[PDB]
Amino acid sequence: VAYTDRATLNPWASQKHSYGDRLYNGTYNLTGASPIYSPCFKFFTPAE
Amino acid sequence: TGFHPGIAFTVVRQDRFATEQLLYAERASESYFVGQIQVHHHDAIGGVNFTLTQPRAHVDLGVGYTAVCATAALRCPLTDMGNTAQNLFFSRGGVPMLHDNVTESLRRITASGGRLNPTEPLPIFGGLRPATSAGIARGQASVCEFVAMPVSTDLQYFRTACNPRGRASGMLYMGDRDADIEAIMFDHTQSDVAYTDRATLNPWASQKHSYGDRLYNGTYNLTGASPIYSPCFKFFTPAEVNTNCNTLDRLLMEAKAVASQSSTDTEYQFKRPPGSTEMTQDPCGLFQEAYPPLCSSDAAMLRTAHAGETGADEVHLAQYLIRDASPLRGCLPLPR
Amino acid sequence: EAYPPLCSSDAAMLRTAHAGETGADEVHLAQYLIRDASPLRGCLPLPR
Amino acid sequence: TTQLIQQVSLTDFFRPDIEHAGSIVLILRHPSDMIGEANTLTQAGRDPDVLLEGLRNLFNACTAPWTVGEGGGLRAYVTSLSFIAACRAEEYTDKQAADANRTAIVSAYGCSRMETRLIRFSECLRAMVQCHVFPHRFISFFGSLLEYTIQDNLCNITAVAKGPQEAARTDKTSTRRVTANIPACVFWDVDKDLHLSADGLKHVFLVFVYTQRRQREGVRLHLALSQLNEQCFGRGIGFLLGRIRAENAAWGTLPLVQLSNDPTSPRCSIGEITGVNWNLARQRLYQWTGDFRGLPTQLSCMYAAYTLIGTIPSESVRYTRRMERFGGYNVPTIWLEGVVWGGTNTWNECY
Amino acid sequence: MPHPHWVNEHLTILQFIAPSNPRLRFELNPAFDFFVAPGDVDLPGPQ
Amino acid sequence: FEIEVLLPGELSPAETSALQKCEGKIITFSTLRHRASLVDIALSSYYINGAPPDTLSLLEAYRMRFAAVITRVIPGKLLAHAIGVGTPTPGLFIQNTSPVDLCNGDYICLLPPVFGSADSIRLDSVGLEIVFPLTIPQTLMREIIAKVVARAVERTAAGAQVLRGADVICYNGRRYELETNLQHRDGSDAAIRTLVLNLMFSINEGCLLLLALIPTLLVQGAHDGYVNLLIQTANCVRETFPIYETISSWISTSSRLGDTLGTRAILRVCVFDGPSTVHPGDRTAVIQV
Amino acid sequence: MAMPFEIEVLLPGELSPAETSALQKCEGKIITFSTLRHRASLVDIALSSYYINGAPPDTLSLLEAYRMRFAAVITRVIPGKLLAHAIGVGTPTPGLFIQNTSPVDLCNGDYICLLPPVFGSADSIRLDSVGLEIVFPLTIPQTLMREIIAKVVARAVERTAVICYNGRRYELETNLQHRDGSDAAIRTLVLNLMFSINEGCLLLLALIPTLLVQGAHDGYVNLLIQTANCVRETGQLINIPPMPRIQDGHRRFPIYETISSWISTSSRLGDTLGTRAILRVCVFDGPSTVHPGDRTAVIQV
Amino acid sequence: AIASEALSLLSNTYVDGTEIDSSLRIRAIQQMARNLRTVLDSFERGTADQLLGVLLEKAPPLSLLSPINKFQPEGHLNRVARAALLSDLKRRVCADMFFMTRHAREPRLISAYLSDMVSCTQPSVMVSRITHTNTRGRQVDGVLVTTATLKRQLLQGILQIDDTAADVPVTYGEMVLQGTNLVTALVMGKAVRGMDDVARHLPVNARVPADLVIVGDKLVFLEALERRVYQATRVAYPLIGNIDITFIMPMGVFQANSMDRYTRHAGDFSTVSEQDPRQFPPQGIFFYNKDGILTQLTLRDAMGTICHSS
Amino acid sequence: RGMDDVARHLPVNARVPADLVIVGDKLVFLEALERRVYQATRVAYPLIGNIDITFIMPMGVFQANSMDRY
Amino acid sequence: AIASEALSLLSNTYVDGTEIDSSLRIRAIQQMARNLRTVLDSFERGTA
Amino acid sequence: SDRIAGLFNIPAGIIPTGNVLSTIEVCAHRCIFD
Amino acid sequence: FFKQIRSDDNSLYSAQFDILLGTYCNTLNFVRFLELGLSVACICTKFP
Amino acid sequence: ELAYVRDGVIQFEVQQPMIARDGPHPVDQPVHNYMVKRIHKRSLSAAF
Repeated sequence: VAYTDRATLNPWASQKHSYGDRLYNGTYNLTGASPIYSPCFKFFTPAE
Repeated sequence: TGFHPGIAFTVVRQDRFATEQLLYAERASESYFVGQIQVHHHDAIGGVNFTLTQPRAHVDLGVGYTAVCATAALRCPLTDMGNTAQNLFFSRGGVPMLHDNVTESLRRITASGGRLNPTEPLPIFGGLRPATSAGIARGQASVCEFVAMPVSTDLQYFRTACNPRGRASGMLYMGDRDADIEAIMFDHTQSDVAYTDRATLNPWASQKHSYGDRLYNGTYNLTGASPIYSPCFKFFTPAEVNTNCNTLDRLLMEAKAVASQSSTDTEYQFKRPPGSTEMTQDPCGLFQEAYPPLCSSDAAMLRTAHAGETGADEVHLAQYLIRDASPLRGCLPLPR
Repeated sequence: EAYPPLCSSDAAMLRTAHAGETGADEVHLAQYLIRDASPLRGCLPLPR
Repeated sequence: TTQLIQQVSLTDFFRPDIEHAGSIVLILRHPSDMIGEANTLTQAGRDPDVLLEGLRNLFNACTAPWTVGEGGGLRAYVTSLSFIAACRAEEYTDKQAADANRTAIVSAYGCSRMETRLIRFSECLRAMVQCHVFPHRFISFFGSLLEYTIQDNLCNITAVAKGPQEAARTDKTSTRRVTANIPACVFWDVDKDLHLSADGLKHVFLVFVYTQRRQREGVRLHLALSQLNEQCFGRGIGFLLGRIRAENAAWGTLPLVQLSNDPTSPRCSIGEITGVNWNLARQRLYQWTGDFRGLPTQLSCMYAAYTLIGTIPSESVRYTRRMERFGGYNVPTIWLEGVVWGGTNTWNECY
Repeated sequence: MPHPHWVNEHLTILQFIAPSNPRLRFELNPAFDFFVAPGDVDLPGPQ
Repeated sequence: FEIEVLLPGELSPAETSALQKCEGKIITFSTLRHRASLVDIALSSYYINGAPPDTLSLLEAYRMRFAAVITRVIPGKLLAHAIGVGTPTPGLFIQNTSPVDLCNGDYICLLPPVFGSADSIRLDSVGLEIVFPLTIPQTLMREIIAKVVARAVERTAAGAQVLRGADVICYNGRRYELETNLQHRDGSDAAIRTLVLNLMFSINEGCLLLLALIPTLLVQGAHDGYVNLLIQTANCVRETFPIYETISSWISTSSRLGDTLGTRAILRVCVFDGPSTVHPGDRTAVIQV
Repeated sequence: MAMPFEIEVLLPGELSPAETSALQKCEGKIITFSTLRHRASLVDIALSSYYINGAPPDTLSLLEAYRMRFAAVITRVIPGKLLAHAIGVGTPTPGLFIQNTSPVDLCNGDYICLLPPVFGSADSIRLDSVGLEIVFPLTIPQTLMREIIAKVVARAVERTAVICYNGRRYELETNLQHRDGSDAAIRTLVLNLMFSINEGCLLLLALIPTLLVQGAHDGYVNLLIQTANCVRETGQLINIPPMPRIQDGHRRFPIYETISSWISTSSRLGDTLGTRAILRVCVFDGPSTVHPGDRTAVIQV
Repeated sequence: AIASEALSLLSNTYVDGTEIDSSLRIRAIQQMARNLRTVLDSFERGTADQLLGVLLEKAPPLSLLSPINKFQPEGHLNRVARAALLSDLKRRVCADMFFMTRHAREPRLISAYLSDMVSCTQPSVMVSRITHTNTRGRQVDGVLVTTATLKRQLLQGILQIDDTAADVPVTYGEMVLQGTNLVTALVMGKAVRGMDDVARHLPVNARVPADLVIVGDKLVFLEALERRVYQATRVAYPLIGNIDITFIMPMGVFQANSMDRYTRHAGDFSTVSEQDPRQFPPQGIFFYNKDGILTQLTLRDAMGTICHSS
Repeated sequence: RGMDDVARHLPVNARVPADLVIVGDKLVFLEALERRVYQATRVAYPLIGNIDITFIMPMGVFQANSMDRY
Repeated sequence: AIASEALSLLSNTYVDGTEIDSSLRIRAIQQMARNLRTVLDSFERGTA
Repeated sequence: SDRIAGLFNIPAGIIPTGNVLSTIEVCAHRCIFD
Repeated sequence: FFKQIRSDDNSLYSAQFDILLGTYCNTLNFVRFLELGLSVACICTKFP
Repeated sequence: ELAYVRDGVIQFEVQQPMIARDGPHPVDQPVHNYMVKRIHKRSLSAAF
């Protein structure tokens, strides 16, 4: 939408089930047992 | 692959800005008349529905011009300043390639560098409408038009308000005879009326039956089926000046209430809906002149070693920069 | 969204010629320097 | 409120003073159009002069046989359901309900030149099927009989073409009102033969039945009630007429996927097509003979046609059978109560 | 063969990131390369 | 119901004389509003794509718009009662614009100008043209289109082909010959070209589709085995290359073309103590469906 | 009859307030009755009446029911009963309205055909008091009914052996739960596909090599030839010798026959493989288009 | 619209009913009165809307009407001064496409743009009638309809208020067309307004809060109708208009064989690469987005027009 | 609330220290509440708050084959 | 016969501040009266 | 064409119902009327 | 409905209730045309 | 009696004006909106 020619800029972090998705998206809960903050939490999991 | 095929193009786009107007009117500018209300009812389901209609009339009372308007200030712009091409595969034109495989592989390959391409299943009765993208970000997207031209054309024509046909035209340049208008635009044994040292800058577009003419001049109706709005329609088609009476002050009659040529609600600039109602002010369409925005043949040529100061240099080693002679030279966001 | 601060690839491009300024200097030989566009463009202590 | 049509015509196939007010009457297209449609629509292998001969034979035994060509304006426009029901009075199943109608219509019109004008009409209708210009293209539904006035051979007919039948004031006689009326031979309700429901709105149709068998074919006319709309009345009557459908079907008259899937099959291009070659077109590409001849068609297998002419918007439809004096004789009739005449006489044919 | 893939290596990043590349959905991890194959064949197998 | 079409000024006194005669002709708006302008019924509104429309697109757009009969015209404006909804209180009358007669009791329908059209009015003081449909009966509806398309697919087969003859449509004791003396039927040859093209491409796509699914059609006897398949598949007996992207494309196309050519009736010539025949150009009473 | 045919469905007085508030909102939706009475009951329109052999129907039997059954429009739901208007029998019905139940918009002028629920799951009512689920047919334009009926009869043939609109794709969820209606439709498809071929068709069949050159000389024909998955393949792979001399050829004309008896079997292919058009949108002074869920002003065909 | 289930209520108003029945009739009549009252306001608002509808499609732009009106001597131009006037309009239109934002830091020029705006037109007619006026008896001249923020910028430091009240007529004129101009209408097809007057030959004000501002030396009405009317109703304010501006840019043009490929200084933009990448023919042009976001346009994008069978 | 008023159908002053300001064209108050209340009582002043800025930076990138390294 | 545009002028519709229509209505009334009188005399002629 | 004339006498100076107070060269503006 | 309580239970006297804490409305500002500022530019007239 | 309440609602209704237009637009009709709010019960606490 913001750049209507390309489809991404880092394809390893935008498409579903990718390496970026599988690492921060709260839907999968990979950083569960950690107490450290996740600055990319709101950027990676889809809001309700 | 990166191969320059010895040819040059001129991009052409038409943005749109919402403005705050300003109007003056003199006392008794119009003589208003009011008639008699009469009321009819359309009996609906179980209940009724009324409609009040009152006929009215009006008439100017001035000998001269009693009202004047002015585009006072600037609101937020509507259409973005983007880069989207008008893929002409929408139009059901004339003579196609001899082999279906070649036209199919041509469309499939030209649809791989843009997004205004028709959907791959080609319908029969409709008009090859594009897709409906989910999200919209910056506004309605304005499409561009490309016109081929020689490569070594001089730049002093693209630095000021010029005409994409390369040759000027219009009813502003006259001597008050009816046989003159077509000759000012299409006859080439004469010269361009604005640049008297040549006859044309783009031989391939200005002359009658040329490429750009046979492609954009609306009288031949090539892209009649395409839904996309064609900016060069107002530049390549001769304006119908039969409605004149050889007056040469019809200029004021030609600057008031142009109806909106494009669409304003969709995601792209389509042709106008048949039940449209808007109006607009087209200065560029009247004087048949465009404007060069702050652009460059080199991306790295715009910045400068100090923040808040845009680079304004002419050329460097066969790579050119154009400083903006547009009406919006300021009053627009600059990167900082 | 996210905002970039005053950042650079190498430090030598950040520092200035005369005292009390910044290093816009958007590029030099594959090494870069991004100027800030955050809300905190001012309102922050700097070196002198 | 209703509507009324008025048409002055001759008095050959319709005498509107023996007819009970409320019977249905039919309109007849100009007979000179059959001699134009027969040239094109007759089947290859039959003399189209049979219909011309029968049509010329019919109007000779009629009223004044002049201006029966083109420029004639005043002619025999209208005919009654009883007349067509009495000319084909041998093709109806209920023999007792039909021969009485025929007897009454022959001995009631007060004419001896009748019964020689009924044999001609039936021969003409039988020819029209043999030449493939069916009677369902030259007859339609003129309104119910409401009021009349007659002179020497000249009759003026009033009808009702829309709206409820009973909301129509006939100032003449007998309660000032008029009810629908048909002879019991033509009547049959398909919802009973199909074993369907009773409570509900019913439509009123006009059904032509065609039998395709050379020199011994036949056609009859029906008036049916049914709970089935026009799109599904064909599937209805298509089931109660199997022995006619089948007998008309059979007594009235390219492996492209393989070769296109064989990538080694002989194939020309779009840029190679010069069909003027006696080899490239005929000998090289796969030869095949068409022979689309004598194959079953539409106009040949057509066994029936129907159109919706009205409706009965009651809860339960109620009809009687009272033998009425048809001018000297008594004929089994059927009285339909509460009919609201529809229109737009669009015929649907079966196959 | 003649019914060609995975050799689109002449592309510049703009033609690669573009949605018109069917080999884009299979780019999901820097230390992996996703691809299609014949299924349920557990060995080198036949010719 | 009643519509007012405000005629602009400066209409030269030869145009108003023409619009005087146009009492009983049918016009078609896009939407039903009480106030309409001379642009809403002009030819520049059918205008399906670029240039003026084709005989196929007029058929597509006569069952899409809303029709209205033009009742009285006054020097200032132009009144018209919409038909379809409203129950016109006065005597709605029509002026038949067709080469054939109209009997008493027909069911008029609409049909584009598929002859030497002469119903056009040129309004040049304002710059727009008005073309009125033909009010033909319905018994002749299946014949006219069939003949006008056959007489063109016969003209197009002049390289792979009596030769001519009476192409007469005979209705109500009259003969009218389609074949004009002028053989330069161009323009009109093109005004119907887009229709004959689709008709051919839809006949062939069904013919060539049946012969690619029935391997036992004309090899078990083109007179014996064909009719047996017909009479067995008539009722419910028992079970019976993009072969599945072709059936769908044949249906989804031929059904639409059939819906174009439907043309249900809209009026009915119902006189009551007048003349029984409505010649070309005459006016008579009309009740509406 | 002069008044519009009213129907009186009697609601059971033992529902929940929500079970009747949901009915209060279903004004303008279409329901269908097997017989046309004046006093129908809520058991005549629920999913109990669309039963073939005691089982819920498939998208092909419901399709046959929708054209076998009478149609009506719910207009207002009072606390006691339910008032509805009949559609296709008695013309008088002034100011009739219809709520757009569909995923796609309705534009002014289109004809209306009604589909059983195929786009995902249906928006229905589950009256658990007496145990009746009521489904309402969709409202699809006629220029879109004919695409889905084709896409489903093709799948029926495929069994026995996605849609774009205004630039928006959808997916079908049509199911075949048995094998009788599939063949009851296949026989009609093949019959109507079989009554089109005639003698004059061969002269149309010889023009394929000429249509192939006019598709290269012209623009409109070059798109028509792409979709013709047969004409594009025969025109370069099959041949025909000239036709025989017409029997009684001085008199008759075969092409007029083959294209007169062709329109009939095409003005019926839609009305037999699918449903007819009963209404068409005529909004005199309301909005132009209609989004999903907004009431329209229609006029019966 | 009078809804059903309430017209049947309003119908049997004379029947001996119940109290829970007669207590809904008052609600129905309240609704009908509310609607009938709020409908008649629609015509009084539609008049003020239609007037701006007419007084907007009849007014040429100021940048064209002002320089022409300074050329009235030699009413017929002699084909040479017309060319100069054209070449001057074409450069004066680009000056003040938005003459209240580009020049916002300096308010004085705005009063000049307004003074020459009001002095550019002509007066219509002096009718023998009562006309709009302020308290002190100075007749008013014009009206200046704007948006609500233009008022805030004009009443701040540019346009000087004079008076805050005015008296205006409160009753329309009348035409009756009876007497001898009825006979002239029925027998022949004409009529005259003051016919009886030629045959003879041959009104209360009201002080109301307004805003009267002095510009030039005239007295004009300055307001913003986008609050009294046009609010809470979905009818867009007509004084907000759309402007179209056609841009063009050159793509991939090569400077011809001349001394046109210089560099301003020695060693500018020098790359580490052993050759100069600037010498090669350029293929793409770069411009700025709406939000100032650098974009691209290379020759690859004309593949939709240059690679087609047209 | 007004049950009788429908079933039928069918304020002193005191001088206080205040500080008023004219803002725009309306007369409004302007009060700060850190002396009369919240002083020397263990409560956080609610008019002071928090706000988040999410910074990002590219690290280790290389501009691909172009004239962009000058 | 009574023409429409006169059959509407006899409808007991509202009142208007026009006396044009007051003249049209009398114009139609006199015509309808002439017609009715002539028709009623037609029977005294037709009897003889 | 030219319907306006002939309706009333062009120089009909019965009684002016107002003044013009415009004093401009009117021929230069000929597109606005007869 | 049916409920059986022994000697006493808290649910016997716990009455809560609902309350309609006040109705509101708004009045309209009917504008006449002859009192605006715009009417200076036109000379209205009635003409039945 | 606040500790005995469970719901509290306040009703509004607003009347909006409209404009009479003519041309290609749709005719208008008056609108009347109804809105309902609801109280939010909070509490305090103290001790010594």
